[PDB]
Amino acid sequence: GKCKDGLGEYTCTSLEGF
Amino acid sequence: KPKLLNKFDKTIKAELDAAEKLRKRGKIEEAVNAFKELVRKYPQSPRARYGKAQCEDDLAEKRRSNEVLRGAIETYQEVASLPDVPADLLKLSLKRRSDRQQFLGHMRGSLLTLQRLVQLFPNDTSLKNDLGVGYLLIGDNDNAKKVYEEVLSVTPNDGFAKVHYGFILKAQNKIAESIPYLKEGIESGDPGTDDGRFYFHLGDAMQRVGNKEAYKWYELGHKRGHFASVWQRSLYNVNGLKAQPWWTPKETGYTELVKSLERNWKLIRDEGLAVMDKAKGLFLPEDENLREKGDWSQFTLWQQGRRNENACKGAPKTCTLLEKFPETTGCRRGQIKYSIMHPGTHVWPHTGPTNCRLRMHLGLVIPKEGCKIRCANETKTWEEGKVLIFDDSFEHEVWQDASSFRLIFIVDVWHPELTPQQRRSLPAI
Ligand SMILES: CC(C)(NC(=O)C(=O)O)C(=O)O
Ligand SMILES: [Br-]
Ligand SMILES: [Mn+2]
Repeated sequence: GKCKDGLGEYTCTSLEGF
Repeated sequence: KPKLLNKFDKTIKAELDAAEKLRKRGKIEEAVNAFKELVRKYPQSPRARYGKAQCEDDLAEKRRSNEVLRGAIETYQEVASLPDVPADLLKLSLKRRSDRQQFLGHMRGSLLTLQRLVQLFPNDTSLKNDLGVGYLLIGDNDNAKKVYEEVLSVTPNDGFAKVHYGFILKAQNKIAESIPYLKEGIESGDPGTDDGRFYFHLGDAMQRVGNKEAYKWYELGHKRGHFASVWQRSLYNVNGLKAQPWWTPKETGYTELVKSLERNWKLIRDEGLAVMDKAKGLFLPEDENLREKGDWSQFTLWQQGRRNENACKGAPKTCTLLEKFPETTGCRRGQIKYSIMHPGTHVWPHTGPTNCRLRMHLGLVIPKEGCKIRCANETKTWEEGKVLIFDDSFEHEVWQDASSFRLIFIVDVWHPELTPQQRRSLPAI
């Protein structure tokens, strides 16, 4: 699930590291 | 406070403290191998193993390596392998394991770490909270919900669980039911409840139901640093980028693009029209719950900066024309897409995730009347073959009351003041 036009998901980025 | 020394670890308090010191003074490499010595000579010591893990963690910070952290995570599990681990040390070691599995982006695993933490500590409510979180990171909203239902089942004035229960209800379109949980959670003022998401979505819920001090909430979030302003409510921001609802082609410097869109707009239109006549499934309805009523669908060519090759099959000349403008095709914080909106449609006031992008709309098929978009306080109109621009990080609302369809083409661009470094680096959205 992604944030395209709004902010529905709990987190809109998917962290991967440093 | 915490008691991290079992019976046998106390008889070697000195050694462990010596090595802890080395680590705590900054000598990481010294401490790493001292704890290794402890661990071979004392291969069941839970403190020595926590020592090894903690200094692997500090060294991932030292080097900024995620190798390192990969290793500290198995060592944090190691500590829970051992016999007679004091519960305090147990809780800490596995919590850290989960937290750094999220810092690295491994959510499926963090989920099992946290499930095991809740098994081992069935009366800690914070663990059940942190588990509801781990469920939300993977998008498993049903199970998160249950977790927060248990939590509230047994500590109903827990504000963390309230706000997260609210956020869940809202995301399911339970707008009313979500309002009291969001509000109570926030004012509870507990740890975890001062978060922009909860302000953002409580306000949206009110605007939807017709309650007026939604704006209440928006300005308080402004007070507490979440929102750049009351109208501009994005949350994945780069502070100090010029913020204004409406820009002109000149103001963005992307003028070659605007020109290539306006000059070639009939090509773009006609490819969309073909996709609507012979390939209408490529147009997919909006699944972000932004509509009061109506029919709205989107045919997406670029998302997060990756071209959709099957998608460009149906708009090849358009995709080919855009390839020559990386300021949109590599906007990993935006998209390029056809957007069809039919009559009877109202889009709730809302806000995009990010002030990192500007949004360009090229009029393809625009009726004489019916079709309008407010951003901030200024309401505007599309025009066939022309481009509008705005910061969808601001509040904006749309209506479609015409007697036939309305096709526009959306092209997102990096905000102009953003470095090539910021452009290559920012995590995609
Ligand atoms: C005009 C509308 C709903 N677009 C937005 O709201 C946006 O781009 O953020 C659209 O029809 O596509
Ligand atoms: Br031992
Ligand atoms: Mn919008």
